[PDB]
Amino acid sequence: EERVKKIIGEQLGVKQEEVTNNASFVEDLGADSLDTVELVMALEEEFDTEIPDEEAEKITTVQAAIDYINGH
Amino acid sequence: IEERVKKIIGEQLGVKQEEVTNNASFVEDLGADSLDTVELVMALEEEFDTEIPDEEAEKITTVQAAIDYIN
Amino acid sequence: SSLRPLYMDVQATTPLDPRVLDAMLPYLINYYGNPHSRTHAYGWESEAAMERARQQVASLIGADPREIIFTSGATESNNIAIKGVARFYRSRKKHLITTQTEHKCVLDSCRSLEAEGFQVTYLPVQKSGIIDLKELEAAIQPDTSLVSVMTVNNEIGVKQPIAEIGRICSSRKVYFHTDAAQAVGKIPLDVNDMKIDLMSISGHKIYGPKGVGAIYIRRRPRVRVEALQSGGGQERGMRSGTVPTPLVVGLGAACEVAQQEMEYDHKRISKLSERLIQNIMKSLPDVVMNGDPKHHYPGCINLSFAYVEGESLLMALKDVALSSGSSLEPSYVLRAIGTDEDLAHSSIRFGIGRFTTEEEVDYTVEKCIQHVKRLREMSPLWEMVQDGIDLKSIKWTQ
Amino acid sequence: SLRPLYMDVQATTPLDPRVLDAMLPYLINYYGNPHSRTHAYGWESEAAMERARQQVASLIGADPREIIFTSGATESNNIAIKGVARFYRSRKKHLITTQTEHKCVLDSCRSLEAEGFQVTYLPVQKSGIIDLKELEAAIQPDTSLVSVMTVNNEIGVKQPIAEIGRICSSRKVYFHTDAAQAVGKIPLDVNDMKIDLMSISGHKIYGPKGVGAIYIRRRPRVRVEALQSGGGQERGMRSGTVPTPLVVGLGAACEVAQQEMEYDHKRISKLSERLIQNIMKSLPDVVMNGDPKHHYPGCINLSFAYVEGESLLMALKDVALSSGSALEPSYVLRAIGTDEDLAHSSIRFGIGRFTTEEEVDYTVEKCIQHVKRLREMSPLWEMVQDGIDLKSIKWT
Amino acid sequence: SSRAQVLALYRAMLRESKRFSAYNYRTYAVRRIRDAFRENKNVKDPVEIQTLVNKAKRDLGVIRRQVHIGQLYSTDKLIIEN
Amino acid sequence: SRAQVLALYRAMLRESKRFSAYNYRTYAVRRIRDAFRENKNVKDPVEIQTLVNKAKRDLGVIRRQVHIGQLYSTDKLIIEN
Amino acid sequence: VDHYENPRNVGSLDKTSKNVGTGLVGAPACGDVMKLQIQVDEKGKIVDARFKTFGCGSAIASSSLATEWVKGKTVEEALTIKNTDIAKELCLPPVKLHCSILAEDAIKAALADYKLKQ
Amino acid sequence: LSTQVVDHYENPRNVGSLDKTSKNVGTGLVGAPACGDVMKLQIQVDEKGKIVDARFKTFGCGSAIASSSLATEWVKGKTVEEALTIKNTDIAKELCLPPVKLHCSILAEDAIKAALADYKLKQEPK
Ligand SMILES: *P(=O)(O)OCC(C)(C)[C@@H](O)C(=O)NCCC(=O)NCCSC(=O)CCCCCCCCCCC
Ligand SMILES: *P(=O)(O)OCC(C)(C)[C@@H](O)C(=O)NCCC(=O)NCCSC(=O)CCCCCCCCCCC
Ligand SMILES: *Cc1c(COP(=O)(O)O)cnc(C)c1O
Ligand SMILES: *Cc1c(COP(=O)(O)O)cnc(C)c1O
Repeated sequence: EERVKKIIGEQLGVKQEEVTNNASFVEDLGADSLDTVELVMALEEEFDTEIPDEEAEKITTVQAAIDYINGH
Repeated sequence: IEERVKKIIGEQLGVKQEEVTNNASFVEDLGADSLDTVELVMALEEEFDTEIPDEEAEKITTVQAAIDYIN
Repeated sequence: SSLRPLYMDVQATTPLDPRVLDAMLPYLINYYGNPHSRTHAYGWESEAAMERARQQVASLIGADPREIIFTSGATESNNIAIKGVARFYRSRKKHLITTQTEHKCVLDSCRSLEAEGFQVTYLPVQKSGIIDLKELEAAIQPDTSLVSVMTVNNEIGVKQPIAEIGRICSSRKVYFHTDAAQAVGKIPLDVNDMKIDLMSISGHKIYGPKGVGAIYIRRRPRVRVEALQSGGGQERGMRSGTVPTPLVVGLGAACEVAQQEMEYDHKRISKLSERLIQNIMKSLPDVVMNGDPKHHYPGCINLSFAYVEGESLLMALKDVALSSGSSLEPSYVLRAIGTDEDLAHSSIRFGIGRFTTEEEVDYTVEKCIQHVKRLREMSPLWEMVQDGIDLKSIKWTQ
Repeated sequence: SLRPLYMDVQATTPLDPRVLDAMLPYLINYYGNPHSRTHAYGWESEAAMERARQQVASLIGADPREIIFTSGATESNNIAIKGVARFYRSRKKHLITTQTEHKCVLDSCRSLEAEGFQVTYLPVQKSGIIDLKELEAAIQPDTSLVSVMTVNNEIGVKQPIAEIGRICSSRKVYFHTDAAQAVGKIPLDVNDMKIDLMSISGHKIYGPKGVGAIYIRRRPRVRVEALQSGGGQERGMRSGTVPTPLVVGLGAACEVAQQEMEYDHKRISKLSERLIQNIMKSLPDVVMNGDPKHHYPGCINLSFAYVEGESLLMALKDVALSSGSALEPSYVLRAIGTDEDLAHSSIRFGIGRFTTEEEVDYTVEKCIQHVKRLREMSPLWEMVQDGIDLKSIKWT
Repeated sequence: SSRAQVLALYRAMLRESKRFSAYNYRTYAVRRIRDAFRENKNVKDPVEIQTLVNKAKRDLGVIRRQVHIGQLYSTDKLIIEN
Repeated sequence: SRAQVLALYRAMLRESKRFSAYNYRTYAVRRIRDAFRENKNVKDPVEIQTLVNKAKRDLGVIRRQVHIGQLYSTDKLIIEN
Repeated sequence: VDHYENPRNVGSLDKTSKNVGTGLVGAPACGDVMKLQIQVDEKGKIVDARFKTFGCGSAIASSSLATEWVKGKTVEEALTIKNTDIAKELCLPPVKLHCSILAEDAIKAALADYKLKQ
Repeated sequence: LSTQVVDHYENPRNVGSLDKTSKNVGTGLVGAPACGDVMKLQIQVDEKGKIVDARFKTFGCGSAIASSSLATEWVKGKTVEEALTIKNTDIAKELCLPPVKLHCSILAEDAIKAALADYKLKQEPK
């Protein structure tokens, strides 16, 4: 249920073929910090959650976000 | 203090302190209508800075009832 | 970073009644349509609100909704009544009758008309502040086109005999206009019982929003008026320009609330007024009340504190918002009722409104007694009189 | 039921939340009368009032003392035209204005004609813009006032205001402009444009309704006869209680506008282009009223051939729009020489500060659809599509 | 009868009115609710009672909205409030 | 500091998303976005601090106005499905 | 109102029939132009009727209801149309009542062709 | 209402009166109650010509009260010659009076002069 590959896909404007689990948002997915804040917000919108900055700041990779959603 | 309920009621229902006996009911003895008692329970909430749910508030019909609730 | 003073200046303006604001906000947020946009819902709902408010004003004064014209305030309203009637009947009638205690917008409109070649008669008032009906009868001329008398005075709260004036103007076939800005929502008004032809209404005097008023122009026996604001023909061509929806909605709400709360407000405001005056006089001698206490709106109290200057006392009451009947000239109303020149500077106006509390009254009475006593200990006039000297002691000079 | 999209910003605009947030304190706690000089309730109110005056002045490049608060651009126009005219009556009894001016200007001039003044109504060219040579040629020795609006409220055309300022200055004639549709949307410098009076409407720049302002230059003092008699508020130019919440709102709206003007103009330009370009690539016989070179993109007037205005507006039950159909046809459209038949086939799209691209695309879709349908119902579309020439048939 | 609804409503309106920041609105609201209920106490017509109750609920909504707004744009207290 | 700026961006966007009015919501979101994105390459610390302060004031405005919009809400636009 | 964008009998017939009447009344400068066409039966009854109008929604509706009523009536029963019946049937205010007049002007005009085409 | 005009008002110096029957007290009673302001200023002069005491009572606005209070405050330990040089302008500057409130300083000065004239008028032979 990693429909995250859609969210990220639409969020950073990159084809789903690019969403490697081991890809970082800034290095690999070519996004700035503003883009990433909007990203965590959008994910909160999809999965209807709330990520405090403590654990939200960690979200820097696809596997990190998917793993966080699976837990929590 | 703690029985300062006898003050609140005293000022709320306008009755001398000699009448606020612990066994005195608001309506029968202290001569008050239901509106007066709504204002009274509210006054207690204001004084002791608490919040009395409607469930237990309806029970408050006597001085001892209020003192017992606060304690 | 400081506690605010008590508000005792209701005749100058009143706070918004929270019900009025709650009525307005929807049209300040989501229903922002122009009431003259006829081709979409944003306009339809706005117009609906506007006509609803019109009905509210009409119900408050006993008129037909079609007779209510929305303005920016009682000032524009007075200009419309006086200048409208005057300019319309110019070819045949060039004389107007008003009084010396009328609000400055009426007086100054009459002034400009005199500058244009009109003849104005300013009726004098009695020492009590009320006019003499015999003088009004004697003043009306064949070419008299308008008679304007205010319902309640904004400086001394005196009530003019509106109904009798209505009788006279009716039997003499002369238009009757009244400046009801200080009476709407505070005392009853029926345009038909009072035989009124035009009436001015101010929104922010009845706890409505500022910048909106209304003028009643009787249509039953049609009253003709020349419009002053040229434009697209809004408000039956009597007041061109975009009708401000949130403001008129507010005005309607204020008039409805007033219609409901009038009796209650008058009872308790009467109580408070009595409390204030009674308490002040039982503690300070030589405090005269300006205005016939029999024909008086208790909300507006004007008191002359002998031998104490107005500004000084107002300054001693830095905690109570008050006024002293206003520019750099003395009160023309107090001169019109013949108040002694010396006392013209020794009067202040307490306004008891819908929200005034008994605490406020007793506080103002405290500071008042205290500071009038203190300023009297500093006053050379109080010393001269208490020392047997007569105020006719031509030791005056400059 | 769901509400329709708002595309009628020239008729009025919603409050900018910043403006309301600026007003409410004076609708709640600061209810003092700004003319009560003897207590704090009045002092704070007056302070707010003067602050707003400075805000308006900064938006138009004027001195705070030159701003007079009115009830709206209508009152402002009456004050400028009738005030200037009545003041200089003893020596100058001629006024110059245009045929596309707002109805309050036209009707003020009308009443002045009733008072013995002479008014010259300049025609505009087919583009809606005036001919400067015609304006110079119009001025007479006794010309006291020239009134031309900055931006037209029906076709959004921009008049060459600065050049008019030069002309009126060099001929010693007062220049008034009705900028109600231009304030906060395009730059305005009263000194650079040599403007002597200007009308400002609050609810056209996302401010509250029932409040306006008039700029009356003091540098070379312009004298004006007041219309509203009273106690002398607003320097005797506009008696009556200054409604503080409204003037505060207007000031906040003018400052917000001063800040957001460039941004709003960029995105409104993009949107306007999108709308027009997209509509024309899909519907033939769609004409744009107004010189596309000198035009404020916020106001777009289009004539859809062979479709009546009212019918099309009714087919757009989902979009609040306006037109100039018939109980008379748009005089702006007649002044620019629009074909009589097409005067009833024009509507006005307004793209404002808050208009979204979704709203635009929706309006384009529904518009194309119903123009096509109503064209299938139109007998004229059949006459042209069936080879008959509409310039020939016998009518009535 | 309708005693429960009326009383609970009384509680809600008084408790909510007490939250006005502005001295004038708070005092006026409380006193007005008190005087109103105390005056309409001897009404027997159930339809008239229901009318009064419905208007009272609408006024409750008004009170809520207006108290919240008053808190959002609050100012300092009166000298009379110590 | 960078942290304060980022957190501020988060707060303003999340709060703007709560507007009841469609127009106010869209405008607030987009304006915050374009604004931050536009002042991204600012090096002046005084200019940065000024911009942040203005952003805080506007955040307060956004809160109050969102609450007001919720108190006096109406139906949605045809465009919102 | 109901007839607008819900119209009855919107179209055109063959002007080359000797049995079909085409009446095109109105003018585009005045705003409304109604085109009403009808087919006449061997027995002198109206067999079909279509319209195409350029004007406000009130004129469009007046035309739709117009053709609807002119449907199954005799050439005589049409001459008694009277726009007033249209006004009452749609509840049209005064400023928009003119459409009914045009509507009437249409019926007769079409009849004028029929009697002139026969 | 400048800060000083606040302090002299309802915090005033030397509010009272002396014995108008002294041959050592000078009373200046200037002003008029129809115009709004009436100042009564009295002084006591030493055998050596110094002012030893001085009181005032004024009917008027807080600015006039301040002008008079500061007046008596200043005229205290100066000679009748050194007092005549008060100059209302110095009072106004010392109190920060706006234009509309400048009349008060004038009344104060006219008071000082008037009182000195009364004293000097009581010292003459018979
Ligand atoms: P990240 O990848 O580390 O990016 C670096 C960033 C941009 C986060 C930062 O470190 C940086 O480079 N800053 C340079 C300048 C800067 O930080 N500016 C921040 C403040 S700019 C701003 O936000 C303007 C104010 C916006 C107000 C919005 C108005 C909306 C009002 C709506 C009312 C209805
Ligand atoms: P208690 O003695 O046990 O009984 C209580 C009651 C009143 C329920 C009972 O004694 C009784 O009399 N029942 C029959 C009468 C009855 O039901 N009266 C109900 C009156 S409802 C009413 O008065 C609503 C008035 C609302 C006023 C609100 C004012 C708004 C202020 C807004 C400020 C901005
Ligand atoms: C306050 C007042 C006015 C002013 O009305 P506005 O709406 O402020 O113009 C007019 N007439 C009277 C008698 C007033 O008291
Ligand atoms: C909208 C408009 C006005 C109206 O301003 P008001 O405040 O409603 O009087 C005046 N002039 C022009 C050009 C306008 O577009």
